[PDB]
Amino acid sequence: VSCEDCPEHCSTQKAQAKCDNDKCVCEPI
Repeated sequence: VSCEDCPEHCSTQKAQAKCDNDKCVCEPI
Protein backbone atom coordinates (compact mmCIF):
# COMPACT_ATOMS: atom_id res chain seq x y z
CA VAL A 1 0.00 0.00 0.00
CA SER A 2 1.21 3.59 -0.62
CA CYS A 3 2.11 5.79 2.35
CA GLU A 4 1.77 9.09 0.44
CA ASP A 5 -1.20 8.87 -2.00
CA CYS A 6 -3.29 6.99 0.63
CA PRO A 7 -2.89 9.79 3.23
CA GLU A 8 -2.89 12.50 0.50
CA HIS A 9 -6.28 11.37 -0.85
CA CYS A 10 -7.35 11.13 2.81
CA SER A 11 -6.21 14.77 3.30
CA THR A 12 -8.92 15.72 0.74
CA GLN A 13 -11.55 15.49 3.56
CA LYS A 14 -9.23 16.29 6.53
CA ALA A 15 -8.70 12.49 6.82
CA GLN A 16 -5.42 10.68 7.66
CA ALA A 17 -4.15 7.37 6.23
CA LYS A 18 -1.75 5.49 8.55
CA CYS A 19 0.50 3.30 6.34
CA ASP A 20 2.06 0.60 8.58
CA ASN A 21 3.22 -2.99 7.84
CA ASP A 22 1.96 -2.42 4.25
CA LYS A 23 -1.49 -1.48 5.69
CA CYS A 24 -2.89 2.02 4.95
CA VAL A 25 -5.61 3.01 7.47
CA CYS A 26 -7.57 6.00 6.05
CA GLU A 27 -9.53 7.81 8.81
CA PRO A 28 -12.02 10.47 7.61
CA ILE A 29 -13.62 13.12 9.87
